[PDB]
Amino acid sequence: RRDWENPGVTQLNRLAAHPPFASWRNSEEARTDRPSQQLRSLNGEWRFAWFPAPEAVPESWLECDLPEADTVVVPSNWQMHGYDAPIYTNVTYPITVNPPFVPTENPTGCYSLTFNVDESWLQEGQTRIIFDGVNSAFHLWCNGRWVGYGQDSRLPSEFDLSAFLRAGEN
Amino acid sequence: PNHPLWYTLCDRYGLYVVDEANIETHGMVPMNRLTDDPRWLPAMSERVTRMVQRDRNHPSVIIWSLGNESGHGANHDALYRWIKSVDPSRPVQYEGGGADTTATDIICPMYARVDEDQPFPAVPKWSIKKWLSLPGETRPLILCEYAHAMGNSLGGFAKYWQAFRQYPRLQGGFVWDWVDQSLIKYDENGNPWSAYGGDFGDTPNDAQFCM
Amino acid sequence: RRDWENPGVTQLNRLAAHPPFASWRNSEEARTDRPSQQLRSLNGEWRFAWFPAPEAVPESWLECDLPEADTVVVPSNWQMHGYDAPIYTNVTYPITVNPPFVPTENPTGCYSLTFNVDESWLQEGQTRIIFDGVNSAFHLWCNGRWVGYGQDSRLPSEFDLSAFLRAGENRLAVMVLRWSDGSYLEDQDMWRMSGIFRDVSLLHKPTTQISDFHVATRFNDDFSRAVLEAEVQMCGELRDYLRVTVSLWQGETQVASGTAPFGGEIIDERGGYADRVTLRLNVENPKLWSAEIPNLYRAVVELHTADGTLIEAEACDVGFREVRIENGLLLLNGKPLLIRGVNRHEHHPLHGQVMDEQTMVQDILLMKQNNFNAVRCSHYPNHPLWYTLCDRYGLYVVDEANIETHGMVPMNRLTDDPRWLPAMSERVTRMVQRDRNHPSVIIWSLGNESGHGANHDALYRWIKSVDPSRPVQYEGGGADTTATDIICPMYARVDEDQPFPAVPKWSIKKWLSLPGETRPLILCEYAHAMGNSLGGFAKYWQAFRQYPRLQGGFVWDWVDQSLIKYDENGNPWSAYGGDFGDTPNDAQFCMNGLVFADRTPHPALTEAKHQQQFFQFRLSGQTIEVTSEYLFRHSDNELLHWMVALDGKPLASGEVPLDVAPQGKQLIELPELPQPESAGQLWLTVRVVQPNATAWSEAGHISAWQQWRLAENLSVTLPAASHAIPHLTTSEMDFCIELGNKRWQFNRQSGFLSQMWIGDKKQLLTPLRDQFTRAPLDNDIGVSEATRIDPNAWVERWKAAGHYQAEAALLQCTADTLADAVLITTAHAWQHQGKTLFISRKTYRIDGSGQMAITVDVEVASDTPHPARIGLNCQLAQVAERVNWLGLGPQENYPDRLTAACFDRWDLPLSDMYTPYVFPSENGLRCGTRELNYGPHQWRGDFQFNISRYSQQQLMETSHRHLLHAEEGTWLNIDGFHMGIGGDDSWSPSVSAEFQLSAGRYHYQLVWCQK
Ligand SMILES: CC(C)S[C@@H]1O[C@H](CO)[C@H](O)[C@H](O)[C@H]1O
Ligand SMILES: CC(C)S[C@@H]1O[C@H](CO)[C@H](O)[C@H](O)[C@H]1O
Ligand SMILES: CC(C)S[C@@H]1O[C@H](CO)[C@H](O)[C@H](O)[C@H]1O
Ligand SMILES: [Mg+2]
Ligand SMILES: [Mg+2]
Ligand SMILES: [Mg+2]
Ligand SMILES: [Mg+2]
Ligand SMILES: [Mg+2]
Ligand code: NA
Ligand code: NA
Ligand code: NA
Ligand code: NA
Ligand code: NA
Ligand code: NA
Repeated sequence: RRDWENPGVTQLNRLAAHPPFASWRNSEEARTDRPSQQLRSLNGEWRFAWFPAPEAVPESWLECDLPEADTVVVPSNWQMHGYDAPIYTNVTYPITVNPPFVPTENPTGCYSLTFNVDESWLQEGQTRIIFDGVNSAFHLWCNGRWVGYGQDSRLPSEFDLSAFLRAGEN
Repeated sequence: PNHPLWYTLCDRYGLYVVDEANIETHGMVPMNRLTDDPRWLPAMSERVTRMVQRDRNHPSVIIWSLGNESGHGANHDALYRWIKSVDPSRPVQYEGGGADTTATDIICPMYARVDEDQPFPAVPKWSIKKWLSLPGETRPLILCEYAHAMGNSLGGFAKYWQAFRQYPRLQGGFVWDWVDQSLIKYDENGNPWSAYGGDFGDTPNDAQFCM
Repeated sequence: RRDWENPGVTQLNRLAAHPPFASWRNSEEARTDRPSQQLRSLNGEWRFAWFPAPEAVPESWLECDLPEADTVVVPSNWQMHGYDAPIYTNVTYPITVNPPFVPTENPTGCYSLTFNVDESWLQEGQTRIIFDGVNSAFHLWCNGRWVGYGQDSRLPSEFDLSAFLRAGENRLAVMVLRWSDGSYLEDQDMWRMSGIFRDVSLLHKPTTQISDFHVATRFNDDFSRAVLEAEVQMCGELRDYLRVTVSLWQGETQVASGTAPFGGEIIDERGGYADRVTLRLNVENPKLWSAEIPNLYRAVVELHTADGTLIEAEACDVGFREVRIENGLLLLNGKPLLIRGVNRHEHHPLHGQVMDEQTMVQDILLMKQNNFNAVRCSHYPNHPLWYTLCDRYGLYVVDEANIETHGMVPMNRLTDDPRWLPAMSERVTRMVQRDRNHPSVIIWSLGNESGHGANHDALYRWIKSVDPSRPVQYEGGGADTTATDIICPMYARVDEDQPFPAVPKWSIKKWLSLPGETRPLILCEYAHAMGNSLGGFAKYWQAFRQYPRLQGGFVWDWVDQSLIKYDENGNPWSAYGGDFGDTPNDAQFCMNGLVFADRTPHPALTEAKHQQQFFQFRLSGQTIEVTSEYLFRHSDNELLHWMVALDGKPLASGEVPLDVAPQGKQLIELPELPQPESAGQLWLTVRVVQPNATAWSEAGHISAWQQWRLAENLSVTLPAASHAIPHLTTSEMDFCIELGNKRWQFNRQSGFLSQMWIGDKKQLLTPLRDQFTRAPLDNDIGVSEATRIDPNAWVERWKAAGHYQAEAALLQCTADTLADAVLITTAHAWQHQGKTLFISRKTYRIDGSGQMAITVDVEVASDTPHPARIGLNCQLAQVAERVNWLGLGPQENYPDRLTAACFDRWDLPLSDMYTPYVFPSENGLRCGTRELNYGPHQWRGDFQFNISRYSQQQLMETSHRHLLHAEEGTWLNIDGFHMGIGGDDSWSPSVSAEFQLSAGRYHYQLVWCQK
């Protein structure tokens, strides 16, 4: 489908946008704007592997960690880690002007994370994942299953993971 | 749109914010080739609508912007109206296409000078004092960008403020800009230094214009 | 991917929308608009296979034909071929409301075609396929390879096949889905069908081509000068030698021409469009386009080299006209329009929603012949040929986007959702890109019944921005929202307010002057012509003519959406909702037209024609004043005929040519009319005749008429005295009167005339009895159903009050022998559960001349719902061929719908006295009748009447006209008074107070005798 070369597809399975949420289960904690146990940060050390194009990504990556990947901090821009060079151009586009196509050599960043979820979250309620910023487009998989797609590098993209999570590690 | 925490801090510390959609097609020829194309209206609409849905409750945000340097296209007019309809509490502005099009409640030119006219074809940058009184014009004028602080600059900054204070409808502007976009690199000795366009093998590039 | 359950995907690999192309390779062919060898039609016999779901389609189908599949004609709706049933539902969606999902069992239509393609088409250039209409979504394959996907059932979907075709034979595979996320935006009140219902064709364009072009026409203050501006876009390599020449023609005479290289003016900091060029041609004293005079020019757009080598040419008909709203008035070429419109669906009783030129032309001719000058495309872009016909014949068009979400709750749940903006935007933008060059289109509409959401405002502004030459309207959310330039309510009444919460329908007169309101008001829908309807139609036109800002409306609607079915004997009959096992359904609500599905006129059409006349008249003494309502044309093909008759007997006549300038007046002095000796009322009738045939009418066409009562000489002469005296005979059960060869029998137990003999031959099959009810009209029924009853509907009020159950109870019955006659006096009381509903007191006086004078005085309980009628009825034993009467006619007319009818002597076959409404009801009434003749019988007085082979009881119990059976003899219903039929809408009481029978006491008299 090459959803990244079609302005008609800016997302797949993405949840509706909304104001800042924390799903407090205590009115006093909501009033004081204190932390919410229903809102977890996944920031920290993730697994990363750089590729020159989406076609160079090995299918195995969906099921298990790539032994060649490195452990890096997220959030981050991989150019700041040295995987490829940041580009500074003012007006002229950093790529050939030929909408809606992009270079065949499309630097691809494969991120992954193994995490655990609270028991109660698997039996009741809705658990969603939120990416406040991904430059510039991405596909999401959870436990080997495709979840969704999202665009716009400056707004949060949210997806429902309720039907994908499982007991233990994900 | 910025990192969510930014609006929180602006709400609490006190700073008026112009929330701007992630839409810039400066490199197109003409500049509005995509924004006047209905095929691109969907992609553009999400960048505007989803921004409003996310930040409409922040008091610091007092003005919505349809984006930047994408000329003036019909998509802008459609989205200008969408915002006006869903959130009448905030004026909507946009500089593309002449800074005073039908898609902006505020004359918001970039680098328009105080007394000197710049009669560019189709998109002139009139002296700001002159702009306010053009036949039929009644809107306020706030430069979305002015006083380009590149290197040893800001000469003539005082001229703007004198005009701002004298003219009621000249209500200020936003200096360009806050911080140099220089990046750190290290030499053979491990000593850090400030780098700009081209210092990463990136080419073509625009060198020091990022600062 | 299931793209048919994702509003984020309305298409895949589909080409950009554009005006009608033909890619002529010869300028002369482009000018004359003759066929193009570069535009092939793939219409004809295709291969079709039906499946319950896309998952049931065999993968082998993509490669080769399925032997199971059949050979069917395309375009077509597969429901019309019997593969599955068409569903008729009004508001409630035909699928469960759970966007963007649709039923797992999704009827799938597998269309395929094996065709030839000449090498020349593949050697160079671009070859595209065009599907003008596919309901409602589809995937496309060419030679096994997937091409694209498309949604929106009412606009063309195009795909480039250049890389998929081969020289020689090729095969197309089209999987059409009945339901899709697009269905949520296609909830129009009509039959829900599916399939490739519009044309399919192949278009060959050169690599360097004209990809788009827009024509605009601006004028000076008095329209004596104009500038035609044509923007042209090209695709392919830009070259300094390329040129575009736009030439304008009036017949074979070139009036203007402009040539230029590509490269538009600077628009912003990055330059301008190097791939565009705008040509500007001056036109002095242009011939202006209007529905009155559809003057058209021909614009030929030539893409060529500087040296003159033609690459390709496109063209279109150009109509010079300016549409604008100024000071609250909608103006066309500077003049305020009066919209005599009608809503028109694309419907055919045999072919479904497949349109053909023959039917389109038939509709337009009938429309103009009945004084309509405008049509609304309810509620989606029409077949491309429609606009061409309107351009040429002359009809104002409201082009409407294919967007209706009526079934949602609230109605704007989707339209106010930004997630649905993309899908909505394409239905609007692609319509505009396609039809913007048609002069007949004067107003853009954002859709229908989808409430008012932010998406409407965004798209309203998009159109205002891209095409300021046409106003934009939309009725959703109250008819006067920020998304409409015209107050365009549906079914708002003339004087009565309907203060519904949030979306009130104010009286149209009151709406115009609400604080701060300044816009013109044109109803997008009014006068719901469902069944025996259009009562009160004249009230709208009187208001339209009196109020400058009330500029008309569009009647709902043109043609009944009935479908043909066949009985065991193979005989065809008209079917409506539920007749295909389709359920839930909304039965007969699919039939609201002025004409039957086969285009035969309903009686209401003539009332519309009369009220929509373009000439108004006034009489003063011997002077007739004719006022023209034409805005542009002079009455250059009109002759006024006048006739004066005494009770149907012509006494004088003449004709005078009309010579009236637009908006002007003409005085016609009638010659002194010789006072007739005979008694009676003199009537003056005038009619406007078109001596010459036109493109839309035959010579002799009558365009308008009007009647006036002139001098009346009341009869004061006494009838010759008879030398005979009726003889009374009495028995325990009867009162019998004898006179010559005539006998009358009154049953003393029932109190009614049970029989009449002429030469010992019975004249009655059923006794003469009072009748206060009528077989309910669709307007009497409203939305009341057997399960979901509406206590407010007239029929429910009559039922609950016992009007249909009420049985006559004899109170008095006496006979007195007088000097020259016998007098029978009676009194009856109709009661229900102890309540006296009506009381009827009569006297029957039979004299020596054989005449029977009947005097009736009725009392109606003030607290019982006003009765449908107050009269008598009986079943005559005889069945005669003709019905002759002196009164309003010749067509069916009711109290609130009789302005079109004229008083005169009419004579028609009995069958014409019955109106075949698909859903049977009271029908065929004729009002203001002073004399009725049937066989040897004659009735005189001042009454309303209908006469047919069907009893009110049968009509009342029969749901389809084809199930009716002629009863023995003839049923005669003679009314002293009859209730109005209503029609402002058909889902709430709409009969105005002045037409309700609320007087409490009524009086009428009849004289029955033998001719
Ligand atoms: C290249 C200039 C003519 S356009 C100019 O460049 C500047 C660089 O700091 C800024 O980006 C301004 O916003 C932009 O208009
Ligand atoms: C059924 C009414 C409450 S809605 C009413 O139904 C009519 C049926 O012909 C038409 O479709 C009107 O446009 C619609 O508003
Ligand atoms: C009886 C007219 C309304 S028909 C009308 O007359 C016009 C000239 O006045 C033009 O000939 C139009 O084409 C024709 O339709
Ligand atoms: Mg995309
Ligand atoms: Mg879809
Ligand atoms: Mg509807
Ligand atoms: Mg002149
Ligand atoms: Mg009259
Ligand atoms: Na000021
Ligand atoms: Na810069
Ligand atoms: Na009027
Ligand atoms: Na209907
Ligand atoms: Na004439
Ligand atoms: Na009936």
